[PDB]
Amino acid sequence: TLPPAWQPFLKDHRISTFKNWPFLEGCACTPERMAEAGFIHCPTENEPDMAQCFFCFKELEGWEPDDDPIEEHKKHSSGCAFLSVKKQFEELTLGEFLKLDRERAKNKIAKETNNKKKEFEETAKKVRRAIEQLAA
Amino acid sequence: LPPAWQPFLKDHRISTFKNWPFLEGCACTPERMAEAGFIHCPTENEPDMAQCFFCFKELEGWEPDDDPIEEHKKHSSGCAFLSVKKQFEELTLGEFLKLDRERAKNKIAKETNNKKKEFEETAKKVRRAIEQLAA
Ligand SMILES: [Zn+2]
Ligand SMILES: [Zn+2]
Repeated sequence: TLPPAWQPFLKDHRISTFKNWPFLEGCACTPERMAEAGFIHCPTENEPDMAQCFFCFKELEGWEPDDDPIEEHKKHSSGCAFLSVKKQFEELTLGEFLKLDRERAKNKIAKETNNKKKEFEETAKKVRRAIEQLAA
Repeated sequence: LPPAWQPFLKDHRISTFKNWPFLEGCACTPERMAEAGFIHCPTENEPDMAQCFFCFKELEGWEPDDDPIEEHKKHSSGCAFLSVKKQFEELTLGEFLKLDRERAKNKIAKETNNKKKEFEETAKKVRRAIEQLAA
């Protein structure tokens, strides 16, 4: 077993998050194929095909049986470092690895910022709207 | 980096030498004694006691001139650590996992041995006491 906050780094871990995933045998975007691509299942009650790259925290919905999780990812997140990582886990130098666990945590933080933002703008729109209704 | 893999790190091994009656001037310095896997596990009757983080051998009676690597090789020859030539960070995740797998083995080995000694001790106290009854 490895320290919990590092499992995501481990494919079989990822695979294991897809529970009740629907695109299975025959589909191009099976849990397995999602996993080699970096996704983890984050099903919302209102978003049950919700999945994100454990590294570059991008989320994605709208999965069709024909969807290649890889080229999808390079489309919507071209600058994910994971994607340039061509070595299995154990084949990496703790150096190489500790460096990536560094982008991840940085990337993570940059996503919680562009999220606090998006939640600020949202609240502004409602303050604005509300003012206009009180000016008529 | 978690809290069970730290031992694996020189800096953390040094971080463990609290007192350590031996410093500048000595050859048995905290740096050289952590560069051989030691961690300071001081006590009342053992304020200078060290230990391998890997093999677990415990060693007392240190003197300024004592070369920790040597004391280590000549008190534990079967310690994968001593053969580890690469810097932590230049280790493969795989290799690193193999060492950790061996480390936990030795820890088992060591507590098993303890349980034997503890069991035999009791065996003697019990035998003796019973013998005395047949008299
Ligand atoms: Zn990604
Ligand atoms: Zn050792």
